[PDB]
Amino acid sequence: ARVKRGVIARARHKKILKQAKGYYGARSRVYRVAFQAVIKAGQYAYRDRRQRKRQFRQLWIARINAAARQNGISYSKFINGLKKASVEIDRKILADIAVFDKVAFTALVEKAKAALA
Amino acid sequence: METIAKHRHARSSAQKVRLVADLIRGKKVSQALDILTYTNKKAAVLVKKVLESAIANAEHNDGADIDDLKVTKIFVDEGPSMKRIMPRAKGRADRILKRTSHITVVVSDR
Amino acid sequence: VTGSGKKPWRQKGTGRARSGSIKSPIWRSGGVTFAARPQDHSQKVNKKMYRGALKSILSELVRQDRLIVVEKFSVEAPKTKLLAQKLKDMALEDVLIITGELDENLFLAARNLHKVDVRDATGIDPVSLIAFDKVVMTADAVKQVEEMLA
Amino acid sequence: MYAVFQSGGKQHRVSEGQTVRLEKLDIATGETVEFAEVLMIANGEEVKIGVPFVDGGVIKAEVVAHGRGEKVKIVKFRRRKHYRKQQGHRQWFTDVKITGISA
Amino acid sequence: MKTFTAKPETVKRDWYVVDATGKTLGRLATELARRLRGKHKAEYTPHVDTGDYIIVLNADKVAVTGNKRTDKVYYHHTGHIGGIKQATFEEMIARRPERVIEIAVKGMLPKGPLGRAMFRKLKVYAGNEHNHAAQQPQVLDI
Amino acid sequence: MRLNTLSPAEGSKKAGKRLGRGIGSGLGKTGGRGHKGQKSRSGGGVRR
Amino acid sequence: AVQQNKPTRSKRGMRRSHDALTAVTSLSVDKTSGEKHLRHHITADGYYRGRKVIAK
RNA sequence: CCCGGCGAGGGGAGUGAAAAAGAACCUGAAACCGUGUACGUACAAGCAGUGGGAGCACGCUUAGGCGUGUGACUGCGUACC
RNA sequence: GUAACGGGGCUAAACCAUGCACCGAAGCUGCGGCAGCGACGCUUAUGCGUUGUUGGGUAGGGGAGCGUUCUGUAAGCCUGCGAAGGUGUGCUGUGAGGCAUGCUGGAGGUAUCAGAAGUGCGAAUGCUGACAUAAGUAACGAUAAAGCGGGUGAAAAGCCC
Repeated sequence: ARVKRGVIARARHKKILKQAKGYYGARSRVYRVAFQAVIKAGQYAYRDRRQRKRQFRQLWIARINAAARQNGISYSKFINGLKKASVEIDRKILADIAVFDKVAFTALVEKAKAALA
Repeated sequence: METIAKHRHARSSAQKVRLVADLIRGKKVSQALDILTYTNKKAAVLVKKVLESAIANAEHNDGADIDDLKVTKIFVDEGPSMKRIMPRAKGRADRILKRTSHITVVVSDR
Repeated sequence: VTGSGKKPWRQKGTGRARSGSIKSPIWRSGGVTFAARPQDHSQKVNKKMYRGALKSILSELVRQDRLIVVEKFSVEAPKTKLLAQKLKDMALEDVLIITGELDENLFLAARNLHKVDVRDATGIDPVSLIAFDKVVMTADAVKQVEEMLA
Repeated sequence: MYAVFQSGGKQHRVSEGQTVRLEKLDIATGETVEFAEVLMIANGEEVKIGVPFVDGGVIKAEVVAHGRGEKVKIVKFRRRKHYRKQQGHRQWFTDVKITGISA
Repeated sequence: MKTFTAKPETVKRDWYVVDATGKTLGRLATELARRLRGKHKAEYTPHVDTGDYIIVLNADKVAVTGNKRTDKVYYHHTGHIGGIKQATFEEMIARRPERVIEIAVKGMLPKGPLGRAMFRKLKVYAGNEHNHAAQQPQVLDI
Repeated sequence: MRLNTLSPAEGSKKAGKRLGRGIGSGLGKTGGRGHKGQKSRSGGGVRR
Repeated sequence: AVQQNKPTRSKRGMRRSHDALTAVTSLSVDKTSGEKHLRHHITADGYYRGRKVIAK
């Protein structure tokens, strides 16, 4: 009962190497380095599912800041304003147009500054 | 339309053919044959007789004329290498590989 | 395997081969390691367990309606071609025929087909009874099988 | 036109013409989504509010796909200690298309 | 078909001339740096930056106004004996007024490559006299 | 035709497996056995 | 010195990029013969500015 | 029938079901060396990967940054045993 | 080579006194998906609803499945009306794996379900094969050297003369 071997594992190779295309050099054509690359890939990927959302959030706060200060007080008082004002959600994703033409929403910023009690 | 000339088991290595090959790369037949004869490397005579077969067999029975054809492909692959053991200082019994090339020229109208 | 008086390990203290005898299983041809083994792990079977499995399957062959028990399919002559026109007339083809009579005219007939087959009831076993589309037997075999099962 | 609303339990910024994916709904494909929990509309416009369930202001949408996702894999790993293990998950979703925004 | 996301197509620079006057070296310097990343107006995208093209034409001719000079004198390898040869803080003023202003905004930008992509948008020169302002940009006080 | 229809209860079957194989699976390091000494490295089938 | 890994095939292409030998351009005619030559140099078997050249 | 030196080696033409069967000829990975297209590389760098992406071909993206293949640029980030 | 804030920069943008804020983790939390199992309801051979702590994991214990070589139905059935083999992609499952399909391909293939094993390689300075690598880099065998016309020849400073 000889076994010839290397047909199931050959399919595991071709699956590793299929997922490892669009990668550089030996990663896209040799098993060993392909495997190495695949395990590092899916770990970074799974960091970045959550992590994109941390990184982006800075960019939402930094666009809102330049508007918010132009419409009165500065970002951290405005956010405490939104916390104090009733029937009103506090959030840091309220506007994408705090980037350019930042005179809009002045009335929401004055609602928070007044409400900052 | 298209014709292969090869020379297989030829006396070059591919490091030695590539110097000549990038000058004549996709470069039209007539201009490449002018550039080639002003290269006095051993590889450059080899590729000459092989370009001349490429152009000439096309003017019959697949086509006609020689001026209008272009060198669409120019390439080298590893032929079968002969291994020898070299006698050498201090009793060293090192490998020498006697490389050959398989040289392909392809011409077509293109 | 063609050496014991020769080690490929002969004062190792450099970067070298791990094998150290020329008959190793990790040699290209050397006699591999998990070899010369048995092809099943033990074989006996308890008598009550063997004889009681044959009772079980036998009840099921009646529960699947494979039995209708027909004695003597035999004719005047041992030719298959006569028996097979006999089996077509009884409307039971492709059947496991069990003889208890060892009649040469039946055993040497009904065999020229890939599913028409005749056997003797001797040295019964659980694997035989389950083969082929149905098992028809003769009443002579049913006596002679029942006493191996009881 | 740009807008913020509160749905499910997140707040989300969005434009007009936009196809977005959200947390699963009951609404089938080819039947209306409408959001009264819209927190403000802001497109060059001065506005008072941050208020939910506001009445006059709606974001109208539609379902464009209700599905289940293609198999993702998550790999859990620590070097040097011979630790490697793997799981899969899909998550169900709705895609909606924003064909709304009123103020 | 995706989530709302940012991209390099939505942000621009234009040209700004900073006529902010008589203003202290570092109090000039963090505001220019702030705008050379962009932050004073926005920052939206993770991969590129808001930015301005910045000419300084005013307030290029005052010292650090403190002690930073004497504990960070920017030594380099350049070949010596007995010691090491260095640039001095003192050299910088005598060979055009820019260099004091210049290593105040340089040092305010990130890493290697991004800090360089940002940096190449600043111009400063001799200051209050420099021809490299003929455009007449958007005027600005900070 | 009740042939190739055998199936018994759980725990009474090998189900085509041998162990000590893969470096992702968990069997890259030893399992069902220990480590170090003459107990589990080369052997153990010569200590009484 | 020795190395520390196997190098790249992108390197092999890079090191021979600035080495390969030059040529004159355009298929020549000559003032005194239908013979092609290397330009601004004696026609190898014919007339270029009177006389012929070469032996053996 | 073509090229060459008496040569080497290949094509065209014709054989055949097939020469993507041309003689090491079964179908044929992967190492192996080179061409051809698309897009890319000259303010430009590090486990070469992940997240974000101008742009270019093809998909009316339901143009609202998407599918597919690539990708100036860049946030983030230390191989496996 | 600053290099004892991580750096620019800050003679207040520091430090201290009173006090307030914000940003800041898969944490705490909401939306949506999902695993097994306690408690209670329906009430069961087979499960489901409410509710619930829960689901990072080596050493090491314990349980289950896959396919490869081969066996039984396979004695059947599918096959040049396009099989194995190669290759891209979609689908599917927790993973292995499985399944579909255009191109390729011109003879081979198959469950269910049980069962044997020379049973899957990426490591052993393991053994063997093809062949890559730094590199067109280094080496020019006592430096008994060479010249140049003709010729056998395709090709000649070095051969023959």
